[PDB]
Amino acid sequence: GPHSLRYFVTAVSRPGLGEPRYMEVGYVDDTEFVRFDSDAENPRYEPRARWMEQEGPEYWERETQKAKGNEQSFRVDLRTLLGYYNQSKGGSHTIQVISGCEVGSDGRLLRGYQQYAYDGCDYIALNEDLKTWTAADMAALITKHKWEQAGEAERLRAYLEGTCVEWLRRYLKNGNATLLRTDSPKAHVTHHSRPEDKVTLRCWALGFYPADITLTWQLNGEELIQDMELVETRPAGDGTFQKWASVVVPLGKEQYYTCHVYHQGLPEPLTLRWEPPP
Amino acid sequence: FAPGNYPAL
Amino acid sequence: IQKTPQIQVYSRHPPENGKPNILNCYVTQFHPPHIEIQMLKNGKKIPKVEMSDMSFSKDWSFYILAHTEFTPTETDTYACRVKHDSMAEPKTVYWDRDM
Repeated sequence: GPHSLRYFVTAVSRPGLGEPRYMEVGYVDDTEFVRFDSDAENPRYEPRARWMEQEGPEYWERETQKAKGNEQSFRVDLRTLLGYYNQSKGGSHTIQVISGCEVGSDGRLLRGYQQYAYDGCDYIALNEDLKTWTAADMAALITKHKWEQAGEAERLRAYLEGTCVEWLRRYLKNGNATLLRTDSPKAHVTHHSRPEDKVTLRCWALGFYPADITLTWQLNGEELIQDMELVETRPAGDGTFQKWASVVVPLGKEQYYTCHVYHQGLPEPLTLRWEPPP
Repeated sequence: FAPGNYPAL
Repeated sequence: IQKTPQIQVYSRHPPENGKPNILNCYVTQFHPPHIEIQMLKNGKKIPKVEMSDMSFSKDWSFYILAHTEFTPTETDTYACRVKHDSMAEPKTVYWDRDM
């Protein structure tokens, strides 16, 4: 079981409407666990998972201070980038960052992340070697040469290999149980027809966590990849997810098709068919 | 640990 | 470099006429993050619509969930309307109780 601790940060300039909007969201194994939002009179880092309420006021105070420090730095960065791209001060612009660490089941670093984007596009990223940067355009080359000269990469490598890992281990101790939770899908097949010689069988999976799941339809042995309609997995809004997969089949041949639901909360994959009770 | 103090772009 | 929102409209629970439920409007894959989301009942704006906090995914694109309480009936039409700089006109997606 590998694990990760990552922070997703957003700064959006709002010329004429106030100060930039600033957001930090922290994730342990892709599960949101803290959040800072600048849109408040006294913005504070907040717990987003009940197992984080164990942390004392010192922790929260320090996180809040850092967030406020990052907010100011991003306010400067937004201005710098207007210059690099020679853009007007009247436009809204976005800087995004993904920063953090994933470690193996042994607790050691597998990957360090530090990726920046400007207006939804790659700007600059720390390579997997944790020593060099990839710049995506001419503007990012300025940042790159600056950071190389000042040896920023090695300072950042230290944080990622040390502090990041250490905090991840701490957060896992308090939240591991919660993070390992699984809700298995309840599945069923619905049947739809307009006045025509075909029908639609829709295989549904509901109330499941985590989001990762696979649905297939089988005719005979073979899976029907090309013919299926699929929707993206989506939140029910209560912490669980939904998905469905559907196939158009000949009228009267419903019982030749089988739906399969694969999910880690299932001891064995579910198999099911259209089943009219009357 | 967020953390703070990233270098300027 | 703008990205066009994708939209799904659907209920939290399987719909049953006269039984309270939640209607969701899930909007993903969009950039910039400023976006306007309305939920409509028979063409008329539903006033009490709550919004989750925003997030973004590994490809930088943003996503958010709008929702509202509702009690479905046989004949009521629902929809979700989204306005975003990536599109000339607002995009409207109708609720299909089979989807």
